[PDB]
Parts: sequence; C-alpha cells; structure tokens
Amino acid sequence: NIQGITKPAIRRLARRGGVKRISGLIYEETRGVLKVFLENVIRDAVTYTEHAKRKTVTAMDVVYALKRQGRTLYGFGG
Amino acid sequence: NIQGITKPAIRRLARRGGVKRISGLIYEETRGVLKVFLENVIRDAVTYTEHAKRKTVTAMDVVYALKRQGRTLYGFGG
Amino acid sequence: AKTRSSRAGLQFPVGRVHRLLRKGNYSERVGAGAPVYLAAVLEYLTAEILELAGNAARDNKKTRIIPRHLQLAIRNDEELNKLLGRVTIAQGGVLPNI
Amino acid sequence: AKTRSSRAGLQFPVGRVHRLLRKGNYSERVGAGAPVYLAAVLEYLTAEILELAGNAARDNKKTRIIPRHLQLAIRNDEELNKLLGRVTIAQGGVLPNI
Amino acid sequence: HRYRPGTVALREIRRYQKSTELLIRKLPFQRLVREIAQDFKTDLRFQSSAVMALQEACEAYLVGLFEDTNLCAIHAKRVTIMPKDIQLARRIRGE
Amino acid sequence: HRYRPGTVALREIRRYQKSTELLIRKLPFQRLVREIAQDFKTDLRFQSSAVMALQEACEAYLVGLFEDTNLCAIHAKRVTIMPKDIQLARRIRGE
Amino acid sequence: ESYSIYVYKVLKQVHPDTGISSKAMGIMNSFVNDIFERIAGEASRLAHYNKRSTITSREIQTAVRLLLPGELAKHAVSEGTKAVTKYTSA
Amino acid sequence: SYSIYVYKVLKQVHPDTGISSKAMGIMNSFVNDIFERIAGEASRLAHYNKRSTITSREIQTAVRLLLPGELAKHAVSEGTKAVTKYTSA
DNA sequence: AAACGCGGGGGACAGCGCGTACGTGCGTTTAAGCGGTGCTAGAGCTGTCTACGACCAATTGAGCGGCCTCGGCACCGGGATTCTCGAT
DNA sequence: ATCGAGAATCCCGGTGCCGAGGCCGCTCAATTGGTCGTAGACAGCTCTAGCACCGCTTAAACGCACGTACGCGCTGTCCCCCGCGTTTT
Repeated sequence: NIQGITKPAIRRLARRGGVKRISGLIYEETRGVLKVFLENVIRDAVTYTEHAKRKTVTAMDVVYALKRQGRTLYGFGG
Repeated sequence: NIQGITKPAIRRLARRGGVKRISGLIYEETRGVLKVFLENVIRDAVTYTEHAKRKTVTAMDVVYALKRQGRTLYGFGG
Repeated sequence: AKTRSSRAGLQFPVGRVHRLLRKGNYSERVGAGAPVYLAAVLEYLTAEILELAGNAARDNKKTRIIPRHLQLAIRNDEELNKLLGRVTIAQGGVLPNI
Repeated sequence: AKTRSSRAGLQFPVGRVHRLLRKGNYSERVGAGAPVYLAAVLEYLTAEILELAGNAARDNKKTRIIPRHLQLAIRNDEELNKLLGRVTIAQGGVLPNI
Repeated sequence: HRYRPGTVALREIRRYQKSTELLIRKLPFQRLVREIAQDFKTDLRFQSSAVMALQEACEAYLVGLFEDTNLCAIHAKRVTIMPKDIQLARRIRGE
Repeated sequence: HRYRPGTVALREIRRYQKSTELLIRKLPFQRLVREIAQDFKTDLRFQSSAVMALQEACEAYLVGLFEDTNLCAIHAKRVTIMPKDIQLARRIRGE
Repeated sequence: ESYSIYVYKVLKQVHPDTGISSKAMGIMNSFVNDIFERIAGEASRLAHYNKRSTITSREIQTAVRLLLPGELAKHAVSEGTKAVTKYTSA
Repeated sequence: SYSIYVYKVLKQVHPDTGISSKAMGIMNSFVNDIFERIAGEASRLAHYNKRSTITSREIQTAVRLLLPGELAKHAVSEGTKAVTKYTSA
C-alpha cells in the first residue's frame, strides 16, 4: 500500500515545498519517512480510541494525537 | 558586557560540540545568538518575578521560563 | 437580565468563558474579572485575524473568507506566525516562495 | 496504621502521590488505584535510571552517583534519551563524539 | 517546441504553491492508513474525517520537510535534493 | 616540536567532551545577565543559583547548536564552521 | 456549543460586507479553543507557583504577556484592562 | 522532596552505591517532571471522555502515550502488579 | 586573555567525464463517482450500587538538624600511550 | 604502510587531607482506618446511521520507454587564515 504514494505524488509535495530538482533515491526515502510519521500518529490515535472503548477512530482521536506530538491541526474540531 | 564572552570561551563551547575548525566570523555570530537566547529566558523569568511581587529573580523563575520555552532544566529545584 | 458580556462591552461570551474556566480543572476558584479579561483577549485576537483575512479575501476579489485567506493573514504577519508556529491550517496551503 | 505504600509493596509514597493528584487541579475526583499505579510507575523509572547510573559510577571507579553518571545512563539508552529529549542535566556534560 | 529542463519544474512550483488541494490520491492513502492501523488493533473502523485529518497533517509535514531538505541541498551548492539532505533536516529537527 | 594544525584542536575536543565544568567565566557572564535584565526591570536582585541556572542552560544551548552547526559544515564538505552553518541550523530548528 | 455566533458578530464589525465559509469557521473555532487553553493553562501554573487558589485578571494578564508575542501582548492587555474597567462600572 | 524514596530504591538496586546532593536534585526534578506529564495526560483523557475521575485506567493509558517502547511495557506491568497487591491488602 | 610570527591543511573556484533525472508521448491500470444495501457500532435513557468522597484521631514514617568517618580532591612518581620527525 | 628515537599529552598510584552525605535523635504533621452519604460508572436496550461492501461506468493519472541536456563528484590549483606557540598584560 506504501507504493500507492506514487513518484508523481511525492514530486507534487516537493513542488509545493519549492523543490526544483529531485534525485531518484528520494522517492523511497520519502515513503520511509511518511511511514514512520503515520505509524507514530496512528498509534496514539488508536490508544485514544481504545481508552474510549470505541471500535471507530474519530477525527478527534487524530487531532489529540497530533496535538500531543506538537503538530496541532486546525479545522477538524480543534 | 557581551565582549566578556571571549573567543577562547566560545572555542571551548565549540570543542565540547565536537568542532575542529572555526571561522573568525563565528565569534560575533555566537555572541548575537547567545544575546537573543538570554533575552528570551530573562524576559520570562522577570515576568514571573514581577507576578510574585518580588524584587529578586529566583532559580525557580529561571526554571519556569526555561520549561515554557521547551528547554527543561534538571538540578535547580525542578 | 443584563449579560456580563454587555456590561464589559464585548461580543464574546463572559458567562460561557467563566463556566469553561470553572469546569476546566484550572484552579479551585475563579475571580469575577478573569472571564471578562480572557473574553476580551480572545475577541481582540479573533478581530485581528478576521480583519487581516478579510483584506486577503478582498485582494483575491472574494467576498467570503476561506482557510487560504486565514493562512495568508497568519503567515504574512511575523507576530501571528510566531503565535501559530506549530499550527497547521487545513486547506490553507503555503506561501509562494522560490 | 498500615501505609498504602506497604499495602502495594512500594517504596514510593502512595499517600503523598494521592494528595498531589487531589491538589494538582487534574480532576474533580481521584480513584483509589490511581496513586498506587502512578507511584509504582515513578518507582520503576527511578530504579531503571539509578541502576544504569550506578553501573556508570562503577565503570568510573566511583562509589557515589554524580550528575555525569545520570547523563551517561540517559544518553546511552535510546528509550531514556527519547523520554528526556528536551531535558538538560545540570553538570551532566555531553557524550564523547567526534 | 521543447521547454529546457527546469522551466516546467518552476511552473509546477508556482501552480502548487498557489493551490491548497491535497496532492496524494485519497483512495491509496486511505488503504495505507488502514494497513498501518491493523498492526495496532484489528477490525478498526475510521470516520471519513479521521482519514482526511491524517491526510492533511501528513501532506503538511512532508511539504515542511521538503522545504528544509531544499535549504540543505542549496547549502551544499546543489539544486537537486538527495537522501542526505532529508537525513540532515530530520537530524537537526530532532526527528 | 610543533604539533600539526588540528592535533591540539582534537585533544581539546577529547578534554572538553570528558569534562562537565562550565566553560564561560562566571563573573563576565553574571555582568551580561544583569545588563540584559536591566532593560526589563530596574534595581533587580538575583539569587546566586538563578545566575548559575541561566549559565547552565546557555552553555547547554550553545554546545547543542555547535553540534548541529558542525553537521551543516560537514554537509557542505567543509571541516570549518561558518556563520552560514549556524544560520541554517537555527532556521531548520525553527529558531 | 461553538464560538461561531461570536466570530460572525466580530467579523461583521471589522468587515460588514465580508462572509465566511464553514471550513474557515472551523479554523476560527479551533483557534479560539487553542488560545483559551494556552492562557488558562499558564494562568493555572502561575496560581500554583505562587500558592494561590484563585485565577484572577492578574493571572490572565501575566499569562497574556508570557504567551502573546510583541505588540500582540501590548494591545491584548489594553483590551482586557478596558473590559474589566467597563465591567466594574457596569 | 522524594530524596528518602530515591535513596531507598538506590539501596535496593545498588546496596554499596551512594549519591551526591547534585545528583539527588536531578532525581527529584525527574520524578516531579514525569509526575506532571502523566497526571496532565490523565487529566486530558478524563476531560476528553467527559469523566470527572482520574482512575488507574487513565494512568495506564497516559503511560502508554508518554513512555517509549519497552519502558511503557514494564511500567504498565509494575503499575498493574501494585494495584493487584493493594486490592488484596 | 590579548597580540604578533609563520604556515601548510583547508576552502573556494575552474575542468570535465558521466550518470541521471527532467520532458514528452503511448498504453493500463486504477482511482473517482454514482447508486444501493447492512448491520455493527456510536449515541441517548433508565435503574443501582459500588466506588468515590467528608471529618477527623493518631502514631508512626518522614523531614530538620547533627556529628562524624570514609570516599573524593589533590600532589608528586612514574608509566606507558600519542604524536613528530627521519628511513626500508 | 612500517619502524624507531624524541618529546609530550594522559592514566595509574601511593600519600595526605578535608568536606559532606549517612546513621542517629528529635519533632510535628499527615496517612490510614473508620463510618456514613452520595454520585456517576455499568449494563442493558433501543434506535439509527455511516461508512464497508458490491457493481458498474468513466476518464484521468501512473509506468515505461526513450531522448537528451545538466548538475555531481572528484581533481587539481591558488591564496590565505585559524592555529600553535610565545610573550606580555
């Protein structure tokens, strides 16, 4: 499923970041970085879900997880 | 008083940081960086002192200021 | 009945802010002036962002503020950018910078 | 009189931890097991650091733990280093790294 | 007509820095989120907004990282980003 | 006998990375702290431990910054730290 | 409950002909809640540090000075002080 | 302060090892810091779930969120063992 | 700590061989859209009883001194470990 | 890359001395029973509703293949600057 993050998608993210030229080894590196980030946030979000005795991860669970990792997100109920 | 932070002192700090070679323009740059850092911490520490209606900045005031700037210090009462 | 907001000349709710302070596990007691002061500060900050966001909307020939306009207002102001440094505005995008 | 610490088989003070939770503006009520659980966790973490710091002291031919030994124990352990990432140990120094 | 290498790249920068839309395809991203969450808890459901919140945060994080990675490349007198630039940015950031 | 440039520098690294003592002279640092605080409030007194706490934090901060500055220099294929390295480290750190 | 009504009231004062999208309203609601937490949490710490059981306008003012940067703090303090003065004279 | 308890624990893990006053101050700061982190997270969890009581469940969840890797695994074991022993007096 | 005397690794800049990634176009998935359903899980409602708190007496663990003896700081011996400078 | 003399760091060490936490004594305060009152956490229980699923269509983006221009990493050379040491504050 990590391959679903295609080279064109990674290129678009780099373009928004102001990147003009990209090495061929960046795509695999980016996939690894994104996986680590997602794992960290999802782990905490699921912890909140289990504490609420819920079977559904809510947007609030994600917002709380981001907040505690110092990546506060505005627009999803906090 | 900023000149009291001598070149040898800055060199010692760089040596602890694992630096082998230092450009001559680093000393003035370091003095500027240290001044900004100190101003930020002292400003908050004095704010705590004024709130306590005290005329003496305590180690606790400094510890609180460091804690709120994300630089928690252990060894001075918290 | 005269609302505490109208007594303080504010649009923000002093009564609600008081309840949120009392039930937010901040302290045992809350002074009468604390909610008034807090409500005024929240109102001032909202006015500042909204004024700057409305200007950005007008510059984009728009009559409604969208997240993009809020992001433009916050990132183009050194103080607002510092206050909201570790904050992500959903659908806000980035500043054009090459 | 039997202390709650002795009932839980702990060296850390359950009664003091309970009071600190009740007077720390964390919640309206505190369960009976919460201080016991918290005290055990604090005790476990202290034991871990002290054991690793005592080993560092013995490696330095010392019989007393100093801040240097604590810094060595924390920075040489990936998990303790992560837990105390934004923490400065006074008179702890740095890891020899060139 | 053939645009010189770099011209279309700069045109894409201008276009994506002006837009606010999500740049990762939604369905593949959703599959990744569900696959990662399976290792923490089985039979997990997800609010549509939960997946959207995750996507917004991840894209913001990666764009921010690409900005710092670019600065590292320019610092090494290069215009091309390489894994060593990503590694330095993350190390300095504390990641 | 003359040690080659770099030999004594590496010897100093080994010595200071093994020690934990403060490297800034105490009296000059105290004067700087008092001079900076004067702009916030006049007739300010300072506990001896308050000045010591400030010194410990400042030295830790500068040593940490010099570590990241060094990585930036090595990244640009240099062994000498320059202001551009300090600037990059602080920018990436968010300072 | 949300701050939507109050954000709209303030918007109509600073920009009478300007509206706001639901997404932008959600951002504003998140912003108010975030700043509230920051100020109240700092005020709570100040009270505890000084062994006080009451959060008063003094604690809020000090929290504002510690959190809001530069002129943001200067103007926010003016607004808060003016509001308390007007309220005490009803 | 937690000095007496830190010394008791030290004598259990290292009977012949002492500790300096400076090192004791670091340990006191450490305990206070971790206490605040756990209690503050437990407070948030209770508020998020509209609960008025911080129980051992809130502490356990806070420990999982704050302590990294095996630190959390062992801390949870210690806390659970203590609660079980306490409930059987 | 500050200022002066050499000085040679060191940084900075010009050449260039070459991988290497940007641009473009064709075919293939495969994601987006739309429609319909299911049911399992989230949300509101009601009884209750167990786990929470309130007041309070005490006596015992815990904090404030207190004297001291052992380990840490120091001082010259001297020992072997590092670094410089010729030659295979 | 290896091998010796010649100096020049640190690390080990026996000796001496002194500061400071550790066991001890004292004090006071607060932790723990103890009983009673009460309040929200459990347990259904009931409803509903929100996305897993499917199925089909559709069309826009992803791979791949190729062409080809362009930065990368040495490689070498110029000059020049922090260092090491020495001498004097």
